[PDB]
Amino acid sequence: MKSEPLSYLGKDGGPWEIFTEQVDRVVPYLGRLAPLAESLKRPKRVLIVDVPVRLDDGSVAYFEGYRVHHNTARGPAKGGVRYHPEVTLSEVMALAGWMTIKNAAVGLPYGGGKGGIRVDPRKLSPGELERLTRRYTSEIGILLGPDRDIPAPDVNTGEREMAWMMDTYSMNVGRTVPGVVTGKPIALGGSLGRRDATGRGVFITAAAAAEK
Amino acid sequence: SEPLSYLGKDGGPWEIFTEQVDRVVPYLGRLAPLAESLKRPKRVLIVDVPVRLDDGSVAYFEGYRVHHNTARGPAKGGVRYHPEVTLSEVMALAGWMTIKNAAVGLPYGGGKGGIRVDPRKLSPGELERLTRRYTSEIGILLGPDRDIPAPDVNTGEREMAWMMDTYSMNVGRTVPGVVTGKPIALGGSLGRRDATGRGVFITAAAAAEKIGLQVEGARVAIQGFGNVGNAAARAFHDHGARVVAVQDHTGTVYNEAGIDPYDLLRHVQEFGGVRGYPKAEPLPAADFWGLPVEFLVPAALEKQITEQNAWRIRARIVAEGANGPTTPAADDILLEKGVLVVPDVIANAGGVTVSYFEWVQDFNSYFWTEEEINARLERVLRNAFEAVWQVAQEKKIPLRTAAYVVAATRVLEARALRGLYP
Amino acid sequence: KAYRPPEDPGLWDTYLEWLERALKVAGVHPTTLEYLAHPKRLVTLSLPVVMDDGKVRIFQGYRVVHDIARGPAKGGVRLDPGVTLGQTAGLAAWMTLKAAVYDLPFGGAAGGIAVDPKGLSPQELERLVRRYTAELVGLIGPDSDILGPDLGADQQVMAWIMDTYSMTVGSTVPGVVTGKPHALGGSEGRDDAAGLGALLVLEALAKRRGLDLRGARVVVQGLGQVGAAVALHAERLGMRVVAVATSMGGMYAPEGLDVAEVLSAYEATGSLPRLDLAPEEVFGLEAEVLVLAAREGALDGDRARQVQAQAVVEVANFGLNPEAEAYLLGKGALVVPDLLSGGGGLLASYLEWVQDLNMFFWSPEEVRERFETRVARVVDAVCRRAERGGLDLRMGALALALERLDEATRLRGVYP
Amino acid sequence: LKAYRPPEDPGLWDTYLEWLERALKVAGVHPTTLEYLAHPKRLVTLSLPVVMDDGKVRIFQGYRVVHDIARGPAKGGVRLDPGVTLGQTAGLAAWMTLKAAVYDLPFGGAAGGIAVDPKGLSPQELERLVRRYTAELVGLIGPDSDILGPDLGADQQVMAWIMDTYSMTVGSTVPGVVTGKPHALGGSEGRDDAAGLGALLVLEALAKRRGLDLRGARVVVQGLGQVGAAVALHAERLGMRVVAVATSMGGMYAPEGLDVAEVLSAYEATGSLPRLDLAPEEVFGLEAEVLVLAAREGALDGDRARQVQAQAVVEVANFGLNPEAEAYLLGKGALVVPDLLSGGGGLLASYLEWVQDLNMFFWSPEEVRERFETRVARVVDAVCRRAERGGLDLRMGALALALERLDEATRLRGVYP
Amino acid sequence: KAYRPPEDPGLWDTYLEWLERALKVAGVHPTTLEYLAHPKRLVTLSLPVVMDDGKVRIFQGYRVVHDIARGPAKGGVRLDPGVTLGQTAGLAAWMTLKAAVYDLPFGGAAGGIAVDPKGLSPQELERLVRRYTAELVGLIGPDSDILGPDLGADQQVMAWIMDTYSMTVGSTVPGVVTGKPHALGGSEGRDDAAGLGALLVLEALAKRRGLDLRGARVVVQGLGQVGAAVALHAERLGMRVVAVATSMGGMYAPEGLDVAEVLSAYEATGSLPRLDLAPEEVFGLEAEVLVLAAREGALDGDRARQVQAQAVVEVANFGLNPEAEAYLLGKGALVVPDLLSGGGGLLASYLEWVQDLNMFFWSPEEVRERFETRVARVVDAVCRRAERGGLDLRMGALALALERLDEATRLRGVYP
Ligand SMILES: CC(C)C[C@H](N)C(=O)O
Ligand SMILES: CC(C)C[C@H](N)C(=O)O
Ligand SMILES: CC(C)C[C@H](N)C(=O)O
Ligand SMILES: CC(C)C[C@H](N)C(=O)O
Repeated sequence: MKSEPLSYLGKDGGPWEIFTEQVDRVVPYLGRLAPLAESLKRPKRVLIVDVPVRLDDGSVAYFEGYRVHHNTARGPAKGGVRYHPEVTLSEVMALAGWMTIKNAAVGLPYGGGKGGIRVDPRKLSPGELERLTRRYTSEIGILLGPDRDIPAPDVNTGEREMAWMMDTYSMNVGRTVPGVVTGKPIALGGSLGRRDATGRGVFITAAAAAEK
Repeated sequence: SEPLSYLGKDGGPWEIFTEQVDRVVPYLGRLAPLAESLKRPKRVLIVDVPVRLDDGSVAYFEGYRVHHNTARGPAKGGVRYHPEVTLSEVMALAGWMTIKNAAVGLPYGGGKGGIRVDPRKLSPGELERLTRRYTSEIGILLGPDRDIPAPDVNTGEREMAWMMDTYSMNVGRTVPGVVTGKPIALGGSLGRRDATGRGVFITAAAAAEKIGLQVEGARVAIQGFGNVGNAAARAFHDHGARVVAVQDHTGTVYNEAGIDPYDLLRHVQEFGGVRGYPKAEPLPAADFWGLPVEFLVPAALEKQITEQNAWRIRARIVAEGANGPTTPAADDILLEKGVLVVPDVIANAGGVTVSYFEWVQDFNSYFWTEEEINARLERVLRNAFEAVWQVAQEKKIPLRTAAYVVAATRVLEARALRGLYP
Repeated sequence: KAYRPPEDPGLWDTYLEWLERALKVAGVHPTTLEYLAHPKRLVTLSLPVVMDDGKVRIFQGYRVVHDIARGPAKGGVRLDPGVTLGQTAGLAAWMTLKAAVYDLPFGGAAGGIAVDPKGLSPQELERLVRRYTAELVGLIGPDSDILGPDLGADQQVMAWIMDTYSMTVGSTVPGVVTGKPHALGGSEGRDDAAGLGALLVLEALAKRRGLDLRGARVVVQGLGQVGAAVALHAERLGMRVVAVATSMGGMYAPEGLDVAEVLSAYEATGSLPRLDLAPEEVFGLEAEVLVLAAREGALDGDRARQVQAQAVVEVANFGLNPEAEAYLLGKGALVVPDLLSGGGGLLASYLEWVQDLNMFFWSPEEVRERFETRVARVVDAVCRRAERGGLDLRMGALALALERLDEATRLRGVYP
Repeated sequence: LKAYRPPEDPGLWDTYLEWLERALKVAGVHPTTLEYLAHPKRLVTLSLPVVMDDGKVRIFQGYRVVHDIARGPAKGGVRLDPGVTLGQTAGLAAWMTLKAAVYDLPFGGAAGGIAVDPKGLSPQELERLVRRYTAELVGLIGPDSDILGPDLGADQQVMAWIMDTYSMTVGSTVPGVVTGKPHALGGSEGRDDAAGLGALLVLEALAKRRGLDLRGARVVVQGLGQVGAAVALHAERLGMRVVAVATSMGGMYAPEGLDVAEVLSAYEATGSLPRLDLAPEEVFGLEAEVLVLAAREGALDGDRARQVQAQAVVEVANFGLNPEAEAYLLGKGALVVPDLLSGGGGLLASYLEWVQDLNMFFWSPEEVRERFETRVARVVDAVCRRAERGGLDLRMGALALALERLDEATRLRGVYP
Repeated sequence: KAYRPPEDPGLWDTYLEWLERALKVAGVHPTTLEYLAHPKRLVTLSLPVVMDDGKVRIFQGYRVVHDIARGPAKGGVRLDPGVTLGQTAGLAAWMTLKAAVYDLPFGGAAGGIAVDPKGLSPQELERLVRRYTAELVGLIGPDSDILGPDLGADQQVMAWIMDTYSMTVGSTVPGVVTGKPHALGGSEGRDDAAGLGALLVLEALAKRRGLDLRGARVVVQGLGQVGAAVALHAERLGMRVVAVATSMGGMYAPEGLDVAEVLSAYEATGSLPRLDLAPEEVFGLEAEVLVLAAREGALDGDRARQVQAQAVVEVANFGLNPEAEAYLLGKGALVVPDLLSGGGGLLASYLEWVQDLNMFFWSPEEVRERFETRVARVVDAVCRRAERGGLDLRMGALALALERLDEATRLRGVYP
């Protein structure tokens, strides 16, 4: 039986298609594992949530948020959160797909996940930005957990947003859970070595090649 | 605060829901600023549902569970299995459950689910594994105090049994009230087969009183003779009204001396329809609408009452058994002729009232007799009609509009009292 | 076909045997059969208890959950030196049937501790009971496995279960156990319902076969909570109670007994006023009604020959041997089975639990009604299923119960 | 008698202790029961931070006391008032244990409060405070552990924020964690006008019992909140002459009867009576048949009691009437109706709200009324029955009744852990 | 500005005094100051115990969580007649600071019960401890509130906390409490960590400021687990322990005591082999190092005038009060504050928790090494900070703690 491409994206043709094509180009090399490939072209879970926020002027704005779990076989979902006015569902699906790939490529015990809020953070006050992160964090609460889904920074998010997510979750759950997100400030269970990791990594892998 | 980007410009049925919210704002008073919340589903969960097929291959199906609004209680609404199930569709339908649940006064928000599948292509075993996997997948949403699914298009007692069992085994507790529409054996309610028809009568009769119309000896025309239609028929008959005309997809029968619904039913069961019923005369399809009757019950397809037929309707009262049997143009026409239209949202809400009774009984697995069911059924629909009637008079608006006003007001009042948190 | 209990197979074998007979007369699908012939789970617990002298003693306990197709497990707790795993299974399976007969939303369960409760200080017994329920908290609860009273376990035992569960779980949860004191969400009242229920059933059945209950003579075997209640209500309903009996013998008076006065002397001393009869002479007495209200295996094939009752009412589970029943039915007696006349306490528990969950309690007279109309409804259903099948009462009840169990099981299906 | 000692403001607790010890002499109470009764299970003080309108954090202090839960989950109102202390909360929680018991409800006793001037915060500050109080309590409250309820400075709107905060934290619609909700949210019907309706139902039963009539009896209502207003209102419809009402500012007096419609209307619109006739303390000494204490605690002390002319004194507010003033009024022959009896309407109404929220099935206004009335009557008759059994006044018969129900529940359940 | 304890504010008010002084020398946000000045939650429990004679006695206990900005709450338990809410509050706040000075991911907490532990039988005490932990199950845990040892609460007490909690929750949860026995998930290092820490700190500070330690004379005030360890390690590192003291008085040997011999005698007989000194004289000996390793308030302003030591090492919390510290600093003494010396118990407890959480236990060697590395780091950070602001050791530590608390607090913000 055929598994039809996802109905909810439209007959186009964007970032999700580029990801599935990458899945396709890999299938000749999979051996006995090939029939399973289809599952890679299927997110486990897509949660679209409404994130309401009382603005400074006391009115209520409503933002679109997303948390997608692409795949969960190797472990819990891991992936950052993007805050960008041009973020779409299908973009987040794609990115969640790439995280499944990237996590497996280095053999981290993680599935792949991503989230996004359709918002221009430049246009929000720091106070509104915080209420945004807190409400989103409550809304995806049913997904979250150090053994379930672990968000992280991405485009337009960093330490500040990760600090609010960690706090929101811990208060919501009645215990201190540093490992519910990554990219936190050192003061909150951050790690040393975050700033140089990727550059150093570029070197480590280049040297490993030189070796060969 | 701009329109939902994951629908693209391709609105469709969600925009229909959204427009109806717009149409109600003029009536909201100090609640109108909150109206935007109704244009946003609290949440949408799209799940992959993988099923091991009888031949040993794996098939993958998109499933949806939508919580449209949650101000008045847990999400409530059925699950549909249809190959044309779209995200937009489920959302629109979750919206309509919020409205309906509030208009009738149930302590429920609105929900709906769908799997995009053609159940006919699947064996009983595959449909089972489909059902169980969907209910595991939406397991983070389910619970007697969180979300309670139900039957809808291509689902019924059989699937609900499966959902309850799966949820119960998954959670290690027996929890009959996680879904409704179950069989009696597993904690369903008595009184389900006739609830909707019965309720059409209950609502028409309440309307009748407001205008001094005697039910006894009143003439009734009914379109559709399925579960709703024939339940309405018997309910009308057993209160002394005469059924003079039934219309089917097979034809129209007419008899001014009355047609006995229980006898028509034997004929419809035997022959598939009303055509050739021996104790009535055949009637041209168009003349059905113009019959001189007191009560008209459209209980079949949608848009049966249109521009093209509205002007001929002589009935004092139209009680909608089916969803959307009458167009906005016909609304405006019937409004001018002075005929009361009891709108579907309350008029056919008997089904969902009994579902709610099932859920109440499930809390302690203590079950009501059928007479208790019908007694409380009456209470709910009479109260719902009285409140719809009250707002129609206060605001000088038709019953259909009044019903949405009540619904949206009740939802928004609950949101306003609870406040915005977190 | 079929779980084998490692020891003490008796009660399970009897259950099995009745099931085999009822399959020939009832629509039951293989899957249902398979489930009914294998208890879902069997838990043996070791129960450490620091005794009064400060030394540790371990007791052994059981909880068996049979079949759960109709709802959460419901079942009693025995405190008795005779308690075994085999006995517990049999009883758990019997509950499943008895609940299905009463059309109750319960599956069947049973549990016990192997102890003589009279040989412990009340302090020691409290500890034993509390350890039992603590070891069980992750396997029981109001929508899971609801415990209840049985041999050597009364209202005070049920209180300790309740208190122990609630303190651990950390919220107050009256629904985990039935047969509680009124103060803690029990009632109303009874405790006294098993006997009441027994008479209600006998009533409706006598009324249906044309039989003098008007001043007819009754013999009651057993004077625990159930028998005391039967005797008590039998007198007030205008029956003449000629005999009562215990594991010591029987007190007899041919014109009737002053029952309240007897239970007073019995409750005072632990013995009957006078002993006119040997423990087995009781069965062969001249009376219209023999009621079995003590323990399983009370009446064997041989002793049934001596019986001249026209009505034999089995209240204690398995009080009446398969073989004694066959003979009395052949002689033409009305034989009322445990599954029917022994559901009073189960019904009362159901009613009790409903109210607990709701946390709203009916008046004494609202309970009575609801109880009474339910007994009548199930007597009616057993007879309708009997009639249609051309069956005695047991087989009727068995086929009715099986049909409901079949329906729940096939609708739910196999999962996981 | 060995008992818990509150470190601050022990007045209300001490009173409870006095009554416990008197009642001990006339009711069968085992020593263990007495120990549980004399030491609250748990007293919780919270620091409640709040972002004020200016953006500065201010921290408030709140309390939650569970006294005793032998008879079921704890029930307890929440006070938002500048005089809220741990001491008085302790006293109120224990009073709840007894009250619940007298009314035969399956509840233990609790109480809560925050030391705040609610009228002094903005609507948003008040809301944030109530939410924080609730979030801090989430793991310790719930529909079968500790069920919150209204009290001084705590509205149906406040109850809503409590229900909502809990529900959002726990991720389920849970109406039964609090009572006194708006009808829309799982609230029950009209009552709470229940405190006042109840007060009068108790008076009426106690009168038809001792063969008095209230047709044209003169009533002084001290207090005009939810409670007093309804007393005044209900007194008027039973054909009593309400001769004075009194707020914390003073009282308005008409020897021939006040138009209760007129006075309530003005007070609701402006916060004042149409005219001030008496300073607040002069209202007790008025020539009337009935005196209703429907304000705060310690309203009528020992000496001001020497001024009372009224034959019947109805204590509705908890500890409205001081023990020294109850003795004197009893000496002089007056009928004294205790709070444990006549202050029990709100609690009973709340119980009925709770019961309905358990299965989310709502009775009609008339069903609610009927069930409310029969339980009041059963409670009045039970208290009177226990009183005449042992030759006691109402308070004491009530206390006896409570202690023996508490003792039964405590003895059966035992010590554990 | 601040929470006011209703009972016993001494320790709390001392905390406020240091806090107010430290504010002037560290960058601290207003909102941080708010949190630091009002403890999150103070809870008082009534604790029923069934006494040996069968009568129920109710004890009073406490658990206060002061501030959780930096992680889960961590705090000891006192079984002592002097326990009050105010004391527990003060100790909880001191814990927030201590933990912050040590760069530990802990908030501050403290608990206790008003009881003389010697005055109960072991059965009565075990019951009292179990009721305490039972009543706290919903408010404590390996990531909520982690308990540990303190005055009158030894490793056996910790065992009972752990067990009770683990039996309640149905899971084995070592990380609910620290100071446990080795058999139960305790750490090798050590429950003599308080003492070693005190000395590792001391030796580190003398190395820095040219103070010669081999052959320096040490006086130790106090001889429980803390003092004993101080004395043993001071001798190991080549110092002369000229005096050790208890509340009865002191033993003195100008040549330096045989520490192990003196402690053998103390353990064996419950007394020092001889008593040269009155309790007063202890502080007035001629020595290089005086160690406060007993109880709060040991050295006040008057007694400070007695001290002839170049270095005074506060190990007990609040061993010396602000007034004695000012005086001794004015005289040129090195005062090592409790926030630094004897954070050793707390650091070990932390290393215990880390090991419990992933159930893998380091060698006595490996614990020692991670323990040393961390005290050397803490001494470095505190000194670097003191020096940048030209402050004394206490102030530097204070400013460090406050800066770290302010970071965690401002980053997390106010929520709910
Ligand atoms: C249930 C909802 C109407 C209210 C909720 N506090 C929210 O912000 O979404
Ligand atoms: C009989 C029922 C409990 C069925 C259940 N799904 C099982 O397989 O055990
Ligand atoms: C509720 C209480 C009266 C009983 C409980 N076992 C306790 O020790 O606290
Ligand atoms: C410092 C943090 C623990 C702050 C926390 N989110 C609160 O508002 O209480």
